[PDB]
Amino acid sequence: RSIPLGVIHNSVLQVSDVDKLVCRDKLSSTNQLRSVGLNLEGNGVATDVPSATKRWGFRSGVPPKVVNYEAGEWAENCYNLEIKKPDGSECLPAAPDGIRGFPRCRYVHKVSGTGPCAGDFAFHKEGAFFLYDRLASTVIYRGTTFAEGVVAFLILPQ
Amino acid sequence: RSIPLGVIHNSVLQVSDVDKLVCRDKLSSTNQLRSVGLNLEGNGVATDVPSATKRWGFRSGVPPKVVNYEAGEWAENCYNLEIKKPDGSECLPAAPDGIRGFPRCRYVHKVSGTGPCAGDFAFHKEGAFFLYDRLASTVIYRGTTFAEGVVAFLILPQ
Amino acid sequence: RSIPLGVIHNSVLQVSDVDKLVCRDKLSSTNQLRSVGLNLEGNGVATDVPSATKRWGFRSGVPPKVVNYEAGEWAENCYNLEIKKPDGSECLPAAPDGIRGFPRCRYVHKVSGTGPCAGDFAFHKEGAFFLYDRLASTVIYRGTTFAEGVVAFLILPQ
Amino acid sequence: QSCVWYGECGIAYGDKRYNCEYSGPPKPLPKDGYDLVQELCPGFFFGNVSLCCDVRQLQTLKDNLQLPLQFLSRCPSCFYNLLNLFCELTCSPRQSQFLNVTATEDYVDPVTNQTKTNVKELQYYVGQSFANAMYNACRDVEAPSSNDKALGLLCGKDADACNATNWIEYMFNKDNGQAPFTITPVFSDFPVHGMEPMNNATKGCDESVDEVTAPCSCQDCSIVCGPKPQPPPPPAPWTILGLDAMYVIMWITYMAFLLVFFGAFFAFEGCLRRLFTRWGSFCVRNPGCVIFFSLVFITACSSGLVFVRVTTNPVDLWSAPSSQARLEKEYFDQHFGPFFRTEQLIIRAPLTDKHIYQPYPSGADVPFGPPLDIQILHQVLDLQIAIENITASYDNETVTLQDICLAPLSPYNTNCTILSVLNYFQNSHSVLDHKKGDDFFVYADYHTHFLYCVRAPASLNDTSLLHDPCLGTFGGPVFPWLVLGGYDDQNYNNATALVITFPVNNYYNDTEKLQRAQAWEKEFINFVKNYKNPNLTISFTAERSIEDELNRESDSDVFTVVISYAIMFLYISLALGHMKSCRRLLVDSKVSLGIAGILIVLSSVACSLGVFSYIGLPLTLIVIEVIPFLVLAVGVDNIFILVQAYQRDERLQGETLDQQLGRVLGEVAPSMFLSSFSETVAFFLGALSVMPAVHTFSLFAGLAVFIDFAEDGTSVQASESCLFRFFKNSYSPLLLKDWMRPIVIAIFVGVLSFSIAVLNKVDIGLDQSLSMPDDSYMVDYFKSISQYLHAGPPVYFVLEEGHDYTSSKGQNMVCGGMGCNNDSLVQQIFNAAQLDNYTRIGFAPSSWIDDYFDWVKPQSSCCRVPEGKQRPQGGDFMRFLPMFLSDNPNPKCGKGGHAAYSSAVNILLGHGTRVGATYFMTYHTVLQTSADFIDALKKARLIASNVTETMGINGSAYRVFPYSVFYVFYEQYLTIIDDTIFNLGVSLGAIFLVTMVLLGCELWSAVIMCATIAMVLVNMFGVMWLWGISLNAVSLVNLVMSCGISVEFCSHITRAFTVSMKGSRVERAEEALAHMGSSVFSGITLTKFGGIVVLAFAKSQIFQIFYFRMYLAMVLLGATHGLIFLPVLLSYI
Ligand SMILES: *[C@@H]1O[C@H](CO)[C@@H](O[C@@H]2O[C@H](CO)[C@@H](O[C@@H]3O[C@H](CO[C@H]4O[C@H](CO)[C@@H](O)[C@H](O)[C@@H]4O)[C@@H](O)[C@H](O)[C@@H]3O)[C@H](O)[C@H]2NC(C)=O)[C@H](O)[C@H]1NC(C)=O
Ligand SMILES: *[C@@H]1O[C@H](CO)[C@@H](O[C@@H]2O[C@H](CO)[C@@H](O[C@@H]3O[C@H](CO)[C@@H](O)[C@H](O)[C@@H]3O)[C@H](O)[C@H]2NC(C)=O)[C@H](O)[C@H]1NC(C)=O
Ligand SMILES: *[C@@H]1O[C@H](CO)[C@@H](O[C@@H]2O[C@H](CO)[C@@H](O)[C@H](O)[C@H]2NC(C)=O)[C@H](O)[C@H]1NC(C)=O
Ligand SMILES: *[C@@H]1O[C@H](CO)[C@@H](O[C@@H]2O[C@H](CO)[C@@H](O)[C@H](O)[C@H]2NC(C)=O)[C@H](O)[C@H]1NC(C)=O
Ligand SMILES: *[C@@H]1O[C@H](CO)[C@@H](O[C@@H]2O[C@H](CO)[C@@H](O)[C@H](O)[C@H]2NC(C)=O)[C@H](O)[C@H]1NC(C)=O
Ligand SMILES: *[C@@H]1O[C@H](CO)[C@@H](O[C@@H]2O[C@H](CO)[C@@H](O)[C@H](O)[C@H]2NC(C)=O)[C@H](O)[C@H]1NC(C)=O
Ligand SMILES: *[C@@H]1O[C@H](CO)[C@@H](O)[C@H](O)[C@H]1NC(C)=O
Ligand SMILES: *[C@@H]1O[C@H](CO)[C@@H](O)[C@H](O)[C@H]1NC(C)=O
Ligand SMILES: *[C@@H]1O[C@H](CO)[C@@H](O)[C@H](O)[C@H]1NC(C)=O
Ligand SMILES: *[C@@H]1O[C@H](CO)[C@@H](O)[C@H](O)[C@H]1NC(C)=O
Ligand SMILES: *[C@@H]1O[C@H](CO)[C@@H](O)[C@H](O)[C@H]1NC(C)=O
Ligand SMILES: *[C@@H]1O[C@H](CO)[C@@H](O)[C@H](O)[C@H]1NC(C)=O
Ligand SMILES: *[C@@H]1O[C@H](CO)[C@@H](O)[C@H](O)[C@H]1NC(C)=O
Ligand SMILES: *[C@@H]1O[C@H](CO)[C@@H](O)[C@H](O)[C@H]1NC(C)=O
Repeated sequence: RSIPLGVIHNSVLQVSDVDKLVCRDKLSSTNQLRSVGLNLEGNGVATDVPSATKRWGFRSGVPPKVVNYEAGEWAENCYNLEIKKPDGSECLPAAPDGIRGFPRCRYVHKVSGTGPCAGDFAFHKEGAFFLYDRLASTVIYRGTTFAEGVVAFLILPQ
Repeated sequence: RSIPLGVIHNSVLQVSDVDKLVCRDKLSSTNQLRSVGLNLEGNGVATDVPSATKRWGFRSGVPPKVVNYEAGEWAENCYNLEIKKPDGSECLPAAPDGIRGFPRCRYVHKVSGTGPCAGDFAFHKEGAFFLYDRLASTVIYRGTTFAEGVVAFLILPQ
Repeated sequence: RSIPLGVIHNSVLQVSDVDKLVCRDKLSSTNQLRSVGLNLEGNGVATDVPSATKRWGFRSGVPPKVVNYEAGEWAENCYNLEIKKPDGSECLPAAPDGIRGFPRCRYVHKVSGTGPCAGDFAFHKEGAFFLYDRLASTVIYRGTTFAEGVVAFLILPQ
Repeated sequence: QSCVWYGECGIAYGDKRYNCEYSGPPKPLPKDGYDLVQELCPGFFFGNVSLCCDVRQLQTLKDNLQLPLQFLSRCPSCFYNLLNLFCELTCSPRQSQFLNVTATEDYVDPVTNQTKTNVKELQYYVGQSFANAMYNACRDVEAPSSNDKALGLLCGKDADACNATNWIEYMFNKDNGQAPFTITPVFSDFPVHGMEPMNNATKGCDESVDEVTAPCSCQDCSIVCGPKPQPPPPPAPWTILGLDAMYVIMWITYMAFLLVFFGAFFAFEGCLRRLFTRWGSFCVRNPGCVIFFSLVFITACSSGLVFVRVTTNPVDLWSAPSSQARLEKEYFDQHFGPFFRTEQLIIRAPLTDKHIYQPYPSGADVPFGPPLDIQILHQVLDLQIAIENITASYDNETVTLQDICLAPLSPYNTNCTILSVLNYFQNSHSVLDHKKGDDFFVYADYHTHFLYCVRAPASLNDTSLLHDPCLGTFGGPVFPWLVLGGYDDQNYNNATALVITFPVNNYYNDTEKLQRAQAWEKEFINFVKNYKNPNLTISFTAERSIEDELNRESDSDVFTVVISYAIMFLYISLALGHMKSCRRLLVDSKVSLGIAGILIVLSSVACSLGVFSYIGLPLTLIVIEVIPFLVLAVGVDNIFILVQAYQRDERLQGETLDQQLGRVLGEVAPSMFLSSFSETVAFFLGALSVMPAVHTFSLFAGLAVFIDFAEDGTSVQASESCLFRFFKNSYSPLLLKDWMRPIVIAIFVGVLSFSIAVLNKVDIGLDQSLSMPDDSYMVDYFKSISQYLHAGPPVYFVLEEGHDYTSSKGQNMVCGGMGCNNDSLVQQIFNAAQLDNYTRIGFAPSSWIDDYFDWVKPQSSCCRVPEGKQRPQGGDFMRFLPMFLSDNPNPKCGKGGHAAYSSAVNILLGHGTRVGATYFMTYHTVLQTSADFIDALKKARLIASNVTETMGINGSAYRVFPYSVFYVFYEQYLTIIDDTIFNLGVSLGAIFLVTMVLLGCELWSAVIMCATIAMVLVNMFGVMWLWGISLNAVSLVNLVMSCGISVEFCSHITRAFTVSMKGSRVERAEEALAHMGSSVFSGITLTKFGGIVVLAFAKSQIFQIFYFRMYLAMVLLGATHGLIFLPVLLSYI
């Protein structure tokens, strides 16, 4: 029931927390705290949209959640989805105010069409996040470029 | 001009604050801080809607306010109101994003009709809050189940 | 890369920060921290709308930002703008929820018409803020009274 | 008496000063301030003019009046009380009673270091009643052009928040950036701690400030408003006529029934003349030369008199001369001659949408119609500039618009006169493209100026930030009604059409210059016709369109009638002589009548259009009667031939009949000497009638005889057929035609009621060519503007008091006009007026001005005045001085410098008493119909009478004159009622008298023929006012000819039936008509057979589609009645 906090010296990455942070460990400014978004792509992670959707699914009853992150990495593949329900209305919610596309994509799978939309929101089946511009959401937003990813919290040197 | 903070040992509830919190009182984690919502119902508090509305009133010029709370109690009676103005438009504002009905109600007075709506927002005349799902508002939202209540802030043992 | 913090004794305004705050300087409560909005008007500043607009301009690609402030001053001149694009749609965004007009204006230049609107948002060319009711924005909102101004952060005596 | 200040001290802010503290008595104002005090605070201008202000303060007060004037100038009472509030503060010798200094600071003279004291703030005790009355007088004043109250601009808040005391509080607060220092007002009708509030008398907006300053308007005030108009009259009868007809019918029916019941219960002179004729023939029957020789003589007289086929037809002279119509037109000339003509275009933008535009600083939504889109205005300006540049050639010379245009300010300004919305921008693309704006607002553009200029088109300076003039480049204002169409009320912004108007010289007296102008017009019409722009639909005024269309269209149809005329003369040729015996005659007969007519007219000079359809169709009378006399003889055959066989068959039926036919015809065309615009064509034909009569006399008979003695077989058969027909007719009459005869009477009755209970003047509807159509369509669509002038010439003008009285007449005329309306707007005038009496008045209160000589030379300014006391007197009366100055103008004098002159006056030397002729004109739109304009003219005459009837004098001396490009042209459609009644009446007497010149049966013949007069007329009227009919200068002539041919018919049937030797009940009648019936089917039938080719045929215009239309219908009805009428009369007898 506690979010891990990474502590780095020169290159010592020890997964600690304040449930350990030795009385010699120095946190002198809040500027030393950073959150980072890392991408989930590479070998064994399919890139084409038909294979990619297998990692996501529609679900109702679960409210979407957002968390900020301050830095991330260049993504080789990003996604940008637009989906009409069978009756023609919109399947994905509009991007909330201040949520912009993931800012550094080599390539964007930007696609549009219609589908069954069997739920209120599209989630990540592996429990990862959809990374937008320094905001990570549990959910896919309409016409908005994302990378798949996860977040870590760090203490940086002075 | 200061919000009271409740301090509990085993069963000692002393209404203190940090304007007293003895140098032997232990706050070692932010996880020890909890806000709680308690219900205002029982003897002398009428339950039928015509009698219940007497505790509320419409007012303009006052912006609604929301505050979170983390735990509350089962309510015997909840309310869920929908009201058209005489011209047919909506009298109560739609529930803002992320505001859901009070989660534990034995019984919901769920009613709908039309009324005079002589103000922008419906408030509590006794200065209590309308409790929704872990959010307390000064105001009634359309079609959204609430319990009437008040909030306290506590320091829990380690 | 650091926001200045003003420290006052009786009348000693020393622009310090916690990058200096002597080990004899007393911050015993968060109630001692105040943010203040100060107005930019007076000699030289175009008090008339044709001269005043020269300080503002339309720009796209830059997301608006808001910051609160807790106290400000009476303004001799305020502004309240409404602008239609050539095609008749709205040029300025509606005031977001909870953003009300600057509360203390001797006089409001309240004007309406149509204009070229060559950008998504209207900004301050001198890098100042548009002051609303205890919120300062980088941007002009439709039909909402503002004063031009800047913000400071202070530590007040106990 | 004591002051609180005197003179100016230090700077407060900007260019603004505090006054110097001073607590002594008031000081007599130096004489060098007397002009200022008279102008600003005349209430103080008496005695030693002892005041608590100096000249500097008064100058400062004047200089600061600009913004109050900006918004309140239009309502003098409102401005007056405000000025008095400031005068009392600034200058009152009792200041200390109502002012209390509340703050001061030192003033140091920079050179002497002597200290004085700035009055920094003071408190001003203002009457409560004064403040409320000041507000009351101003609260309805409307900003110069704006649905907003002027107080919204002078109160630091909107007008709905402005009150009396907060208005004064605002004006007096230095924070407003105008007041040099703050004055704190205290409002009380009661003394306050010994202070006596300023409670000067005030003027309401419904009151005059003085003798030369009128109350405020309705638009800018409330008190002096209402009431609207309530003089609408509603008439509507007619049912009465229907009832009467019905009643008559019922009566007839009853009579018939009664008749049925009964049947169930039970001359010498003429002879002598004939004999003489016969004798002559017998003599003549001894030589052909004589006859032909006479024909030859006629060949010459006819052709001879036709010398110089100068038979003119143009231009617009048919209303006839003399009388008032012409005399009135001539008069207006000697005073100015031809006011002029206009080439006018209506322009719409069919592919353009309306648009909105907020005008600073209001920001209210103002929609602008399609043609006021900025780009379409630029495109319309290019059209306009191109029109100005059009040239035509005439001989070897070049004709420009500048040679022929009204250029009111020549030579100093050759600028032509173009009434157009583009002249609000001085016909400049750049000027219109301008637009003072920044990153925030557009403060001024092509919209602001427009909304200002429609309210102040003479302005030489927009009040907005543009500061552009409204005045057109020709030196005068362009009134918005005259350049826009299809807008509601006075919301000129909602216009759906632009109107562009170029006045050009009509050159009525100069033939060589008019031809040049007409050459230019032709190029103008061509330019407009071929102008390509999908964004604009352009449609016509010019001159040829109306003159070229009639002369261009009226041609093709000619081939129609011409053809019909040939096919008809062919039959009439085959009929009798068939072979080449009768043909010759006719051709000569028709030629004789036509040729003789032209000759008879050449001896007096004359010509015309319809004068042809009458000449040709009229010739029928000669052929008809001539075609029956020969046919009758053909049916002859007894113990004689040539000798007595010709005199016994000619001087027997041709003597009486012809003798009576010739007279009845000459009486209709002869007495045609009446008063109107048709006597020419008429008489000429009537004269040609006796001629044609005397011609076929021995010419036809002799020729027919001299030569008359397969073809034979054909003739016999025709004769046989005729005989058979006659027999049939007799049989029909034998049975009983009492029932049908009564029915016929009913038809005539119903016709009289239906024809007498309708009517109409005459409109203009030419073929569907193009140009004409455009003008017609545009006029129908447009509205509000486009004009004619009502105009008066007046004499004398020397008695200041009579001029005042004439001005009251003039002002009263402007009222009624701006009131009299119909449907959803006014009909009478327009309307409004700009004589000059107002110009003089303006000058009296105005200044001088600069005149810049052309091409170069030093500036000249010269003038003076004459106030204060004198000012009021000068304006009130005397006029030589004013007149001689006012005629010479071309540069305003005040805030700008433009042109505001005119004309109409022309005295000699400095004899101002001999001034003529002032002329006021209010242009009113109509373009509804021939009856519409005629109705408006009817009203204007009564208007002229009312004005002249109000206050006259001595015998005669000029009067009202309504000269509108529609009068003289419609002036005829006026006395049309008397004409028809008089024209036909004259014929009724000549016919009844003629038919008696050889009979006189009292009621017999008299009634017989007389009955034919009203018998046929009812038919002509019915068809005219009944079905596809009409009426006008022609239709009137049409009715005349109708009565003519009608007389012809009746004449023959009756002159041989009335007599009846062996007399009987109804047997003898059937016998006579028999020998007369054969001819009734010959000429008549044929004549109709010809019209059909003309009527039943086709054409390329409704013009003749009607003229020759009724002809056949009216001519047919008359013919039918001939047989029936006679039969019915015989029965009656
Ligand atoms: C007959 O009509 C003519 C035009 O139809 C009159 O001359 C025209 O005058 C206008 C106004 O100047 C010319 O427009 C141009 O003006 C600019 C400069 O703009 C100035 O505007 C005003 C004064 O003009 C001033 O306040 C500003 O400071 C600017 O200086 C010039 O640069 C152009 O050359 C041009 O003159 C028209 O071009 C001009 N038309 C012609 C055909 O020259 C003329 O005055 C009229 N005649 C009489 C007797 O009134
Ligand atoms: C023709 O011109 C007339 C003006 O005589 C136009 O009437 C105008 O209509 C507008 C609405 O389009 C009125 O403004 C209104 O203001 C209220 C409150 O500010 C607002 O709620 C409305 O939406 C509207 O903007 C304006 O007052 C009114 N002008 C007058 C005369 O009072 C008319 O719309 C034009 N229509 C044609 C002939 O095309
Ligand atoms: C304010 O009212 C006073 C009183 O009526 C005016 O003073 C009079 O002015 C008339 C006109 O010149 C004189 O005949 C009187 O003799 C004046 N009477 C007094 C008592 O002075 C005064 O003119 C008004 N003020 C203004 C600015 O018009
Ligand atoms: C109209 O003018 C009156 C003063 O003559 C203004 O007066 C006061 O009204 C305001 C509210 O608008 C109150 O707060 C003040 O206390 C009032 N003062 C007094 C002495 O009465 C009034 O406000 C003005 N109203 C408008 C629409 O302009
Ligand atoms: C008719 O109107 C159109 C629209 O104003 C004119 O065409 C042009 O419009 C295009 C598209 O907006 C612009 O890019 C051009 O600037 C316009 N043309 C020019 C030459 O500037 C068109 O010219 C008009 N037709 C005529 C005959 O004037
Ligand atoms: C039109 O009149 C306006 C009046 O406001 C003039 O604008 C200013 O007039 C004031 C006089 O009170 C001058 O002191 C200013 O210099 C004028 N403005 C400017 C820009 O100088 C304006 O000059 C007039 N213009 C014309 C062409 O008549
Ligand atoms: C001013 O003139 C008045 C009469 O108009 C006279 O009574 C008074 O004495 C004069 N005062 C002075 C100082 O001239
Ligand atoms: C003027 O009025 C003020 C109060 O507003 C008072 O204090 C002062 O003494 C008065 N002065 C005179 C000369 O009346
Ligand atoms: C008077 O003014 C002069 C400047 O002209 C200055 O030199 C001098 O010091 C001043 N003296 C007084 C009386 O203050
Ligand atoms: C002026 O005000 C009075 C009362 O103060 C009112 O009776 C009158 O109607 C007003 N003037 C107008 C509106 O004509
Ligand atoms: C007509 O023109 C001639 C000169 O060509 C002139 O003498 C005469 O006065 C003019 N007529 C009028 C009515 O002005
Ligand atoms: C006007 O005519 C002149 C002839 O000199 C020509 O040069 C010019 O192009 C024309 N301008 C137009 C077509 O408006
Ligand atoms: C035009 O007329 C002039 C005389 O006015 C003559 O000299 C010239 O040759 C003529 N030119 C033409 C083309 O007729
Ligand atoms: C003409 O004026 C008289 C009064 O002189 C008036 O009675 C009548 O109504 C007016 N008629 C018209 C048509 O103006």
